[PDB]
Amino acid sequence: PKEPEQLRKLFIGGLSFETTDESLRSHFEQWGTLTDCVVMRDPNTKRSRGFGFVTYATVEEVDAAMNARPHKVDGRVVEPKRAVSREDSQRPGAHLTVKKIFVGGIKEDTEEHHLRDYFEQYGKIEVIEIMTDRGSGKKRGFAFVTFDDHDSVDKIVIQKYHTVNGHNCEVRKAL
Ligand SMILES: CC(=O)Nc1ccccc1O
Repeated sequence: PKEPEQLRKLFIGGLSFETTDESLRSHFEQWGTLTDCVVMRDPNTKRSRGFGFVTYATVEEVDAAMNARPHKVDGRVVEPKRAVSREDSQRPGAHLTVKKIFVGGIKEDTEEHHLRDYFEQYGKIEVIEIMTDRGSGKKRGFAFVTFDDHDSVDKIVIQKYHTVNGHNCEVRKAL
């Protein structure tokens, strides 16, 4: 069946105030079937709030849209982000826009190439830090991976599971 709708939505910030439901749809339909497309407006003035959202039919279409960034919509470069699927209890509905993940549960036998070979298919990697003990140099069993862009992290933390070097890993957004 269909992927959950929350995982098919893109919040689009930085809209031109002239962008409409129709012009936002004409732009983003280039990368897939849109089941929803709305510009947020003031309830009294109808003036744009400067953001909106689009819902694609599939997650692959969301990927296609994010891979086609930067998006210039009605003359303005906009800021698409996947919808918050797991929120911070203290900042409900806020996207924590970061480029770095914590990867835990990798034990002492996981090396840099294990992490790179796995995570490079989510995005362009800039830093891999396998954490070692300050006193002994022994591996501590966790790592940080820094990407060049936040959408890689968003794709990663949406997954229920990550298997790296045969280990079932815990992955979360970092700093
Ligand atoms: C807190 C936060 O930024 N959550 C989030 C955002 C995008 C995709 C998945 C997520 O869990």
